[PDB]
Amino acid sequence: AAQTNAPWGLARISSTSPGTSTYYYDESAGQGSCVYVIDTGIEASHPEFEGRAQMVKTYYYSSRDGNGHGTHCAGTVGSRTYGVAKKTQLFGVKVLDDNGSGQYSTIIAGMDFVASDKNNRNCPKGVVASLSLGGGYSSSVNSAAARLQSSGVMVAVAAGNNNADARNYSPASEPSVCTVGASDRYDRRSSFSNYGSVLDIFGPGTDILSTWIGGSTRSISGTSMATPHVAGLAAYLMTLGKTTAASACRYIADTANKGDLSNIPFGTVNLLAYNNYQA
Ligand SMILES: [Ca+2]
Ligand SMILES: [Ca+2]
Ligand SMILES: [Cl-]
Ligand SMILES: [K+]
Ligand SMILES: [K+]
Repeated sequence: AAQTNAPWGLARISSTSPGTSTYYYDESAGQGSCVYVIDTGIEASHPEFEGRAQMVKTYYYSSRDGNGHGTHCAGTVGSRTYGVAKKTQLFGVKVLDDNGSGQYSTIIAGMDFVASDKNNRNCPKGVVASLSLGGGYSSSVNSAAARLQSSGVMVAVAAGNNNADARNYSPASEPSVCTVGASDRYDRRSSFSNYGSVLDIFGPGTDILSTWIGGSTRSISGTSMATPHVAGLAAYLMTLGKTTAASACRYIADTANKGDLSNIPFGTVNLLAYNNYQA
């Protein structure tokens, strides 16, 4: 299938070269997969979600996304126009308040919640979690991410936006999850993107158009925007039978566009998420 005039990031994920605007993907489109977006929540009523999104959990007085960030990440995972996996099921877990903040113990509880909650969902093709959040290093936070991955969930986490070595951030520094750096449309490392040997992959992160709250849309930038491309990619590949939750991060690294990004620091992977789709 072919989506013309797609967001640049979607076109980039299905391309061997920058500078194209059509997104190519197998029509299976992540059908029968699930992706949890652990974030400020998801405006499930947005027309772009088409009934495929819902809130399953909050830690605050509401499950409403009053920020917009979780909606944007979710729209990149699986919205009809702005998503990688256009037919996936989306589950919202509100660990971050409407300011985009959340205590580490709440974030941990959300990740353990998904590890159990997947047992209450229909996801024959596999389960992904997209974690577009971080703070300083915490072994508790890393361990929680490690359990979620261990339980059978493809975990994708933002490297962070400090233009620094992601070893000092969590859950970015957890070796067993998929740590995602950000690139721009000219294949430069995003200026804010974290880096380091703990990075597994890069996705589109700068000027990423997607859903927003109040049923609208906007472009914003961050390793938070790159993470859902990789999460949406994993869901899509799992529907295709190409990989599993334990192996998806490796499979994505293995099948990446290689050596193509500029300003990648020595010692950091030069790998750009790519679906390898032949139309
Ligand atoms: Ca990692
Ligand atoms: Ca890893
Ligand atoms: Cl409110
Ligand atoms: K630096
Ligand atoms: K190359």
